[PDB]
Amino acid sequence: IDDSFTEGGYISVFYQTRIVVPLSTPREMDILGFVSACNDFSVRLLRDTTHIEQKALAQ
Amino acid sequence: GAQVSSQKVGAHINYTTINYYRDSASNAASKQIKDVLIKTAPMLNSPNIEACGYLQLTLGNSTITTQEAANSVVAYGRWPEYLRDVAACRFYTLDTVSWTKESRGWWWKLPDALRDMGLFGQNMYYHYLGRSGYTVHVQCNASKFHQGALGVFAVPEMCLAGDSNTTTMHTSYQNANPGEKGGTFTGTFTPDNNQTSPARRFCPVDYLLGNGTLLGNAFVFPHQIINLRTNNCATLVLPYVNSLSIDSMVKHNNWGIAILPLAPLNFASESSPEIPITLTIAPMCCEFNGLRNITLPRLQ
Amino acid sequence: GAQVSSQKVGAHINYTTINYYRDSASNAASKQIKDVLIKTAPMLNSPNIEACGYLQLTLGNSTITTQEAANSVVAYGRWPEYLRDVAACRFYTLDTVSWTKESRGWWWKLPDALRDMGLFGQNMYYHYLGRSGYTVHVQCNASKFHQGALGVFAVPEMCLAGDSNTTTMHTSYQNANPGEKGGTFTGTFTPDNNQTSPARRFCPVDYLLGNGTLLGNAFVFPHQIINLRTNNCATLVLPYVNSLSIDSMVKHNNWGIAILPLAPLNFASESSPEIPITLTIAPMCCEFNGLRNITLPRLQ
Amino acid sequence: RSGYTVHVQCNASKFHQGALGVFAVPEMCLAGDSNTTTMHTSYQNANPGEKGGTFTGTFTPDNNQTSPARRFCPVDYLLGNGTLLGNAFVFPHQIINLRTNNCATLVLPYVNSLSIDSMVKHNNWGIAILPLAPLNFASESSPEIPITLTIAPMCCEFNGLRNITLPRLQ
Amino acid sequence: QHRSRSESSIESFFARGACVTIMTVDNPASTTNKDKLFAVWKITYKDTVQLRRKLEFFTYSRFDMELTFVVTANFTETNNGHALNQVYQIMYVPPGAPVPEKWDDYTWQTSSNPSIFYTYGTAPARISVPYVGISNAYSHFYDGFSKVPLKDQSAALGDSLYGAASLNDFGILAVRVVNDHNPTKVTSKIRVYLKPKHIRVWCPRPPRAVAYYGPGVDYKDGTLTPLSTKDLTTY
Amino acid sequence: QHRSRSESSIESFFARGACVTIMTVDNPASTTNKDKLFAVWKITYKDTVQLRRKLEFFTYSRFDMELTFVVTANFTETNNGHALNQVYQIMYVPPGAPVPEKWDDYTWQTSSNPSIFYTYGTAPARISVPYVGISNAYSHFYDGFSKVPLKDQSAALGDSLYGAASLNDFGILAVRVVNDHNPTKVTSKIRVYLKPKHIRVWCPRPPRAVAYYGPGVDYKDGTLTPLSTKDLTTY
Ligand SMILES: CCCCCCCCCCCCC/C=C/[C@@H](O)[C@H](N)CO
Ligand SMILES: CCCCCCCCCCCCC/C=C/[C@@H](O)[C@H](N)CO
Ligand SMILES: *C(=O)CCCCCCCCCCCCC
Ligand SMILES: *C(=O)CCCCCCCCCCCCC
Repeated sequence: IDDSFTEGGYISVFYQTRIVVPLSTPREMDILGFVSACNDFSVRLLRDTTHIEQKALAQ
Repeated sequence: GAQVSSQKVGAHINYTTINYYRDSASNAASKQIKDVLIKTAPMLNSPNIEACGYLQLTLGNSTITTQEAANSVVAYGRWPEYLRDVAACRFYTLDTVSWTKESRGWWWKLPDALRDMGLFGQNMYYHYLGRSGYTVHVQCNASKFHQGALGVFAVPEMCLAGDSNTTTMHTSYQNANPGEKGGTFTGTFTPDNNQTSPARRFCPVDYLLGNGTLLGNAFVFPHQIINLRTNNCATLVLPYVNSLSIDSMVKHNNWGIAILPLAPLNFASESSPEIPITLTIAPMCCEFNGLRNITLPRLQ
Repeated sequence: GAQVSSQKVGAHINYTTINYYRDSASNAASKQIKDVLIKTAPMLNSPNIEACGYLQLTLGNSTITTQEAANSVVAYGRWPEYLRDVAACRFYTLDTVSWTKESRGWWWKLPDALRDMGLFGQNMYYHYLGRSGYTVHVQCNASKFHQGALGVFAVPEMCLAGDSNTTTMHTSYQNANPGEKGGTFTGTFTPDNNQTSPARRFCPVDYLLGNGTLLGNAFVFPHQIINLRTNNCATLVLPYVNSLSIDSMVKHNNWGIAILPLAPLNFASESSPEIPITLTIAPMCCEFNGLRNITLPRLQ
Repeated sequence: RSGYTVHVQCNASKFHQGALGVFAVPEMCLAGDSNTTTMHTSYQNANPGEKGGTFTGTFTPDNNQTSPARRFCPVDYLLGNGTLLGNAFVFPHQIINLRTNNCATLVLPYVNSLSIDSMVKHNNWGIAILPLAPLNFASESSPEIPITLTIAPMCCEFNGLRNITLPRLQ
Repeated sequence: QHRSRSESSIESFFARGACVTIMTVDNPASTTNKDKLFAVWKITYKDTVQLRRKLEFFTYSRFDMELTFVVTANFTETNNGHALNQVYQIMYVPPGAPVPEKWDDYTWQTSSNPSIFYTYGTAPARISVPYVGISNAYSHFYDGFSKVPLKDQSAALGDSLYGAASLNDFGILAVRVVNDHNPTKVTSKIRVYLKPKHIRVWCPRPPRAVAYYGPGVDYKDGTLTPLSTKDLTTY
Repeated sequence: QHRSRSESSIESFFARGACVTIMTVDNPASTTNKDKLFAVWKITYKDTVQLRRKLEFFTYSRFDMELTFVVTANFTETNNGHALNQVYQIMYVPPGAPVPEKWDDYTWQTSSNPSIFYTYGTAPARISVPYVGISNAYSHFYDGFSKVPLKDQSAALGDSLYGAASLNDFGILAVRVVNDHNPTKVTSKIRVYLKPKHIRVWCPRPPRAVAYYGPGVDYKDGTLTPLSTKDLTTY
């Protein structure tokens, strides 16, 4: 959860030099980005998620 | 028969168990470096024809000529195999489609897409049961001045969402099964409001993989990317996947092929470019069973 | 797996145990001369640089010249050590304070008090994480005709009480962290009544160690006494103490140094005497981690 | 004392052309702007910091007698030091030919008449980057491309700790 | 030292009882013009959302199952009268067997069907079921049809629902208050908690990102925009 | 012969269940204009004073924990009507999980969260929790802040409470009467008793000498003079 006490820091991306293209070629392009966990990774204390719900449910 | 074993401890002693019942079902639940970059379970991560130990790709009289191969993947790390304990099964090239600056994506289903392919199709309809794996070869070339990226996804049991908001699970057999022709993705959900005379077909939204899940996560499925910059073709080797050893090829589709523009097609400067995408697919280690008179479907 | 063992008996036979569960947490609680003057647990009693096996006291280019040493103490019997499995860390002398017939006491916090000390301070603010132990050398001389006694206390997690009675835990970061300057004790609690524009700072009552506990018992903490009669200086060797192996030096202060007049300063016959108290502190076995752009705090 | 890894970064397209000469000069003393007095460039001007400092095609004598500019005037073909640029290659160097490569890496040792020295008073190495062959592109009358320098100090060590030096850099 | 991945093992992940349904029954005054209420629930993991989303991380699964029953009751009318302790009968009616039409009828004799007789106020009832699938694994998704439309035969006959296999996979739970009609009425509720034991899972899938809309993968207009606004260059 | 120090060992010292809180819930008549009352308690040892003072003899601690629940109920109105036996649901909502907004809602499905279904009149409920700290030890005192005020950013953003780490350390206990609204109303109370097992403690401190005043070390004017009058030369 977002919590200052256990904050993790900042990822940011920059132009080191610049994107350079020749004539007759597109001046704008896209980058895709991906994330995953490394094998040193683990989690604890199983819990219910907020990423789905039945609000209409009644239990 | 008392069973003694090590307790689940911290990191600075054990417990005892006896089974009281005859059926295992009654039993309690029995609870069970150097380089981080390495995958715990590789096979779940889309390996290569190379990466498990396995150019001219050839089946029967049909043959692909490929340098591209680091661009291949063996689904779930598992190679096609015979139901253990034929040149109807060869490479069939389907109708070529066109990728444009506004395409949202394309889908197909197996075996369905191959239902009319020579002796394969025949064999499929003359038998009750059939099983098969596949080699899917997606072909799409452009120039060094073109750009774009195709996400090629192989989905097991690829159930897609329907056009209706008044009734559910109602897409007709005819509509669900497009054959070779294809079937396509859309950018927005458009509810079939014609109550009285229902369209009874799918409405697959691209960013939701046509199934209620986010496209960005579609990569947990056996896949491959065609980045126009680096490669012009992708090869997916698909195993027979199912809750059964063999099934009805006519009633049930095992795999779904989804192709979506991860990055939009672009060229030099033309306001509206185009390039072709050709699919060549081959059934593998395939076998049929329960021969009788031919199935004549109401495909329409 | 039944575990048999001796029963808790008087002084003129045993019981049996079996663990039913897989998690140790589920387990029941497992219950475990000549010279009286000797301490059961010495380390809890404030040992000497001498008393655990360990004069010119020197770190890098900095060096104390000390005869005084029976006057030293190693907190919790534990010597500073590297986070296991640098000359920014040397002796820094802070601004000298003045002890008078009416001083109630002084306090400081580590690392805070050292936040502006040369390369140490720099290292602290350029890194996410840092850990360090300390050597605290309290200097205070007088004549054979002066009298008084200073209680030098090193408190782990020295949380101090605030000025407000309408709201709690509200002392501002700025006020909580005085830097080298200090921070001082008071003889009486004076509630910050300015509702609208709150002082937001500590109000540390001397006889309550500024934290709700009686000063007379402050000796359960790593400490040392400067009795003007017998010695003019005290040396406390402090280990890194924390619920973590390493932490944020900027957000969290590990140790608190409290200096209080156990016995009031007095001289010959002067109605109002004075003598200086100088603190020289050195970080020890210290290490930092998680380098990035510098932290620029709003200290004001 | 310290050594260095100098990494010069400069990319272009297959249709661009040009060549950069990257020179690492030991004791790179540069010539001054004055013709009335010698060895007179101010500490401030001699030491530009990260900012840089640049070469010129022609010598322009600081004629303001009364209130002197007191700075360098480095002529390109003379390596800013009275020697011919064509011979600058006897110095540790590397070439960035836009045709073949987009970056250069120079690993520099500590060089000096001493084992260790004052980093504040004395500069050990000089990095000089000059266009051996001029930048050109497709057909644009006036092209541009970026050059980024990433530098790392190596096997480095310091000595004689005390209060901080606060230079009058201005 | 060293972190364990144990609590994220497939068993540990599902090692919890989840509410899969709430059944309502009652026991009315004999006089009453309206019928005594008994419950008939069709067994499924899809009536509630949480266990469903978790299972659907996977295409195919295999597991022994544990059902636990929490029964609560209460008074309906102001009445002020009372009722003696209730006993409940939880009968499992497998696909094929006679489904009860009345709190009263012969089906409750339960000679071959499994029944649980629960006494109100006692520890929640509990049983285990083996992996009862007719296939080698339970199928969380079926991209296909129950039956194929034959050109020959008529259009209506050849038709069936998309994604559905048997009209009746696992049969049903029938519940009743065994006690006879009582002067003052009591309404009761049965909560069915499901936990998968001894579990195995195959062929992973992305989690459901938009609200469920029935037993299938279908989605509803107006529920399709899960993600929140957040600008590109903003931490 | 020879005296043992066993009953004063750190375990023996804490080897007792202590009341850490009293939760109130109810089950009202359906008619009622006011909502059915369910309890939401934020887990802590600081709401009561005795266990707190004992733990605070120490700076840092480490222990497995045992919670025991005593549930009592009673009638609110003169009424004279009655209610059938109540079943309580004690759900643990860990930091991050959906907190219940209604006695009714979906959160109570409890698919992944731990819940205790307690039957009124039965032996007090009880569970064990491991050492769940994210640090190497529970910290009884934190001389610091949650976050550092950056000169750059605005004053308000950089601010936080003194001595506090996470806005939510251990999450919360949510409690409800599972039974449906009853004509005649019953109010219940849940008493939570806490006992530290398998305990270790570090860095000792003097006991709290003056009345506690909130979650921190703060003291209140007028409570600062604990000690009694007694003259120097008087036995
Ligand atoms: C006295 C009570 C007896 C209760 C007996 C229950 C037996 C029926 C168990 C069915 C378990 C179904 C679990 C989910 C199955 C489904 O995944 C699918 N649609 C798979 O093919
Ligand atoms: C079904 C009931 C499950 C109950 C689960 C309870 C889990 C949460 C346990 C937290 C224990 C906290 C003990 C005291 C911790 C605190 O000392 C501190 N502020 C330390 O950092
Ligand atoms: C192996 O199990 C032999 C040792 C068994 C210990 C005897 C006590 C077990 C009591 C329960 C058995 C009856 C349960 C069906
Ligand atoms: C070691 O424990 C072997 C001897 C065990 C004696 C058998 C009787 C124990 C009965 C309880 C076991 C079941 C509890 C999970």
